[PDB]
Amino acid sequence: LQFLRDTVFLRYRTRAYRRAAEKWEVAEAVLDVFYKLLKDYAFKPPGFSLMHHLLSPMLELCLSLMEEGVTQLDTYAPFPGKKHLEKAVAYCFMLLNLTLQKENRFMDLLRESHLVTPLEQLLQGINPRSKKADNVVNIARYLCHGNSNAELAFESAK
Amino acid sequence: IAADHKDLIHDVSFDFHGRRMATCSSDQSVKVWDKSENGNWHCTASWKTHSGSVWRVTWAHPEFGQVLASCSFDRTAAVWEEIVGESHWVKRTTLVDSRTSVTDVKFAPKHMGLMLATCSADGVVRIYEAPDVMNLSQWSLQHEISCKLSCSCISWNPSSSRAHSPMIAVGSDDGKVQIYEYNENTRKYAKAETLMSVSDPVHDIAFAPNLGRSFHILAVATKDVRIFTMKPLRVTKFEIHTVAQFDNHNSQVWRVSWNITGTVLASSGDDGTVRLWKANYMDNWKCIGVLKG
Amino acid sequence: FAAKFVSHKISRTRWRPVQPDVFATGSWDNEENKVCVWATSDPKQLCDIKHPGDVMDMQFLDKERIVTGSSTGTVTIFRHHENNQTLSVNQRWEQAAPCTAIVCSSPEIVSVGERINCFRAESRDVLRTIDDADSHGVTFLRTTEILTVNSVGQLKLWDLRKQGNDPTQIFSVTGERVPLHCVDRHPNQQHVVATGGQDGMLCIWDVRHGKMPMSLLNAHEAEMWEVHFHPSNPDHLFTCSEDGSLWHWDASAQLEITNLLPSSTLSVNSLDVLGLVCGTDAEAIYVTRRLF
Amino acid sequence: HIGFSWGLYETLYQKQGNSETAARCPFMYLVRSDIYSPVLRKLFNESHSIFVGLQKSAEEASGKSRKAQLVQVSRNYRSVLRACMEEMHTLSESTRETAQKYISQISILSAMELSWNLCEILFPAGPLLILLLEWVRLHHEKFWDGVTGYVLQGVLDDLLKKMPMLHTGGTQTFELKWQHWREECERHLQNGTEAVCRVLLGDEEVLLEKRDLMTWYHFLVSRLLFKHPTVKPTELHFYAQSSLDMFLAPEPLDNILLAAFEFDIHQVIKEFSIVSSNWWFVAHLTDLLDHCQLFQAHNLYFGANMREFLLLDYASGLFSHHSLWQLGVDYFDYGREYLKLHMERIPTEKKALKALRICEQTEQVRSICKTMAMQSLCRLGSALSWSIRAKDAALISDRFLKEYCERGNDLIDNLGSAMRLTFLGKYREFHRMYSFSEAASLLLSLMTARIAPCSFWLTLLLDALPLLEQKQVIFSAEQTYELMRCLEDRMAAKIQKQDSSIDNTKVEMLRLALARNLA
Repeated sequence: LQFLRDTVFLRYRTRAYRRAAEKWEVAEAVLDVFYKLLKDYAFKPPGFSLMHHLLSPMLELCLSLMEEGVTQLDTYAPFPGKKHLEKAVAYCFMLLNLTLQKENRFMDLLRESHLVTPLEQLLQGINPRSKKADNVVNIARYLCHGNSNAELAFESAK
Repeated sequence: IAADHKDLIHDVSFDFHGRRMATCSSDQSVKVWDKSENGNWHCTASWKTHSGSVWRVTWAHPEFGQVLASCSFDRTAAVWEEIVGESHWVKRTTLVDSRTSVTDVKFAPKHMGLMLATCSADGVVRIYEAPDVMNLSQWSLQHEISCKLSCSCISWNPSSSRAHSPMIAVGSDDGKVQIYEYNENTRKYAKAETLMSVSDPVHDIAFAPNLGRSFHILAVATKDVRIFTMKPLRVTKFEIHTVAQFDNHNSQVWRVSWNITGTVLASSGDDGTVRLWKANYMDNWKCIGVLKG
Repeated sequence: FAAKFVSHKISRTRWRPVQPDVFATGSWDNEENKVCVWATSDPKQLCDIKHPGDVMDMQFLDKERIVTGSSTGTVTIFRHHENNQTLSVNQRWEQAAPCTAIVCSSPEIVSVGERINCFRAESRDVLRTIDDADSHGVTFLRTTEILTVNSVGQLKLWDLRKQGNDPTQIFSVTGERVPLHCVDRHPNQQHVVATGGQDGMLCIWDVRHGKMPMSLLNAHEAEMWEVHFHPSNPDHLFTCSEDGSLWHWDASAQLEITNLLPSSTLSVNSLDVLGLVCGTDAEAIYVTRRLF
Repeated sequence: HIGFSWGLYETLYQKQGNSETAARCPFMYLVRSDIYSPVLRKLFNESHSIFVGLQKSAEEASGKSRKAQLVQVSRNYRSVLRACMEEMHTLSESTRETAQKYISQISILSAMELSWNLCEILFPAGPLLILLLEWVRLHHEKFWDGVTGYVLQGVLDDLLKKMPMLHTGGTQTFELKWQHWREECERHLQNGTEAVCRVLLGDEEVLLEKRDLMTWYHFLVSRLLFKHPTVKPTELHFYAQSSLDMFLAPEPLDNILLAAFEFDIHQVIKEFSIVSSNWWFVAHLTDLLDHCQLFQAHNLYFGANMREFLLLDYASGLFSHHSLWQLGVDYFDYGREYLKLHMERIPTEKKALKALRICEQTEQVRSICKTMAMQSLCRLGSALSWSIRAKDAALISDRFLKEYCERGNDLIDNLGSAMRLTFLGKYREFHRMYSFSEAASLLLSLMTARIAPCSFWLTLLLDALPLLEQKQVIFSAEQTYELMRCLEDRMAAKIQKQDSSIDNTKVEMLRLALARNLA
């Protein structure tokens, strides 16, 4: 799990540098992996560590994706790119929503386990980060509203 | 650390960097010291240079290589080159020409090339050149001139050439001073002038680095210290003035030495005191301070 | 950019393996050659290494170990036991002439001279030795290939993987004007490489795309010093020159190069920046720790 | 007996001594440097940095040209110096469990900071007095003094308040109104016929008593603050400090202060010399004074000469810290040849950088570089490469001899270096190996010059002719005869079958030429 996630963020910059079509696909694969991780969500401590990993650079990456989406609405289509890009956007939307309901129960439990302190910091530091920084996601939502293509709009409103 | 010489040490000399020291004694051996980066002088090598006592030593300019010249009562001068691979120093050549015991040997300034002078009981100053830099064994005899008989010391003008002409001071016996220059294309040494008022035996003489000064300075340690100012001006083209005399040693001044810049003079004597000197704004000398032992 | 006088002309600086917060430093050119670990961030001279021998190679051999190469081409490494504040000198080799740069191929600490002595992970015997005289470029283009760059700035891909003692390839400028001071090899792809011209130029390189001189420049003043690059933003980087100078060439930006650093001082030590220094050709004392 | 040698070392020839006490036994003597200490390095380094900053700022400002900015810029530099002094003070007590050293140095630094403050004030008087009081502070009746001291630097109780009001009514005024205000307060005090109330009345006797109990400088500050805030005549104040200080009775420091009050500056310089520190800092101060020497003074012109002497003294002081040496050279411009010579004497990358800097700003340095390359050669290849490169930058013949020897006994490196006649010939030989222009170039290289193996080169040429068939050599056969004659001459100065074979090979080329002629 560590190897793939590390590769994927690096590749996304790597994907962008070479071949827009092939970078996008890698990003879509990463989004799929994230979705799988969400579905999946000693052992409890490992889960807490994973939650901590999920909650600053990773948060920024989602923001970068949102910025790409804001760029995206204006130009391209590119449906195959759009599906993968669209799918990635949907995954980003869903993970925060799916994660948040899970996260509040999850984070408190992690804190209880800590009675670990660093992971708790994620509860503290992670919470501060979440508010954002709101604008970039919001712009993407506005673009989705302008598009009126459906979907994306639900995840944006939720 | 004890020199490691059984008999008395005649001379000590620094290399160009000031990191290395050479010593010679009457035990017939030359020792070379390394100043380690850890600050202790350690001897690099010691070897039996000559059959008879070694009075003087000198280091050539580091452009030519690691060369030390030595001088003995055996009537020879030897040139040595340091071998990095080492027995540390090898004889490049021997100078047999001096018919008598030699008092001193000095390399000339670097601009001139490998050139050295020597002075002996024969009282004949000899200059040797290496005409090929590549052949460090190829030492030709450039010149021979006559002096008088007894004490001797030599000291080249260290002035860089292009700016100045070569000349050399010879101090034998005395209070009498003898000075020599080099001619245009006669290619012979002439007696431009003499240093007068020399007192007792001239134990030592040194020419000072003329860095940033038009005039030249030479100091003699007689059994009095004197400083002379030479000025060329323009047949004849020389003048001397006597800057100062100093007797606060109250005794023989054995060694006179200059700074690298020529800023500081030093003097030592039988009082067992070493005096450092500065030039005033007036160009008079003042004793900065005295070390004792 | 909080400066700090060490009163010690610095030769090395590492954002240590452990952001750029654990500073360590190696101070050459002193009467008992120096290096300090945990200094300073705040005095924190936990391992101000009393040490004979100077710093040619230098590596954080773990987050609790430190590798280095010593002045005469000797070797020097301890294990930075930061808990109990002592250590144990791991590696001490005699005659590996100094070394001219430092490379890595984990964990065989490869390097180059100005002869190659491949020590490695616990390889206290000198295993590989392709003793080829070099007339300072050293890296791992792929394990365990390398490219020796002589002081004609003359790069040549050799190896230690297969047998042999020649090089396999060679990178070269038309005129070989500068000497071997500072080349580049990209973390974006280990077959991507550049260099900095000691006139103030770049010298960008293409491995696959021919072998041409891709991009020179004319921007800096002095010899090529070293380059701060972001350890995760490959593109973000800024340029420098051998007075210790630094021109911010905003390369994640497009030529946006200005008078960057707290400038006009003497030279800078050695480079590691993540989240810092870009050490000059002459390695004097300087500091700033605000690298975000 | 004393033998002294500059590196510095002192040794003793066998003698009775002198003394020797307790004992002297040919003990190694280390003689050297005024400059010392680990922390000393920080302070010296800090001073050098400050000097560099001073050089950096003023020249740039001048480039800007005349402005008040210059008036304020000078004040800023003084403030920076004060900050440096504060840092030095901080360093000291930071000395930990330990001995006693540099405490006097820190006291001297504080005195120098006070002097710099005075100089800035000279370059307003009431503010200066307040600042002086503050500096002195940094270096019941007591409670009343505390209440007053702070104010001056910016029924009984009721009587005291009234006295304070009276004191206030004097500072506000017209100095003529203050004169009358003090008199009335004195009259009120007389009517009163409690000590605190009298102090509140002031006007102005007690302050002198307080000074007697103490300090004269403090008394003077009090006078500037509450009596009349004009500072023009210091004979009376001087007597008070002089007499009050005596009553109070560091003495040397007081004397230095008195000299400063006299205005020096030669006396102040003498005092600094007696202290002996700071030397470089003192020289910098002298330079600043020379820069300031604005007001039409012949002494100042002499003053300028004194300032020029100070820079030379600073240069003499500098010893081996490379940045400091560079700073000294910069100061000198505003030594060059000795610096490079000194570097050569020191005798690698850093040295090369220094040489480059000198070039940017020489022959001796080049010679030193040549000597280092030779030492490296003594590396057996890279030393020649480095030394050869140095020669190119400005031995070359020696390099050619080495390269030619190596090519007879690497090739790619040689080609790169070449990119001279011998090298060209080697290139031609390489071209021939690759497989006529190359062979021609090799022969032209031979006609220009000859080589000792030379025979091998001739054999290679013969092989090339065989490959070619030697149609146009014609000259070469004539050329070959000359070479044979040269060989004979060499033999006279100092394989026969092999020599015959070469002649036979030559004949073949001639035959080929004849065939070409027939064609």
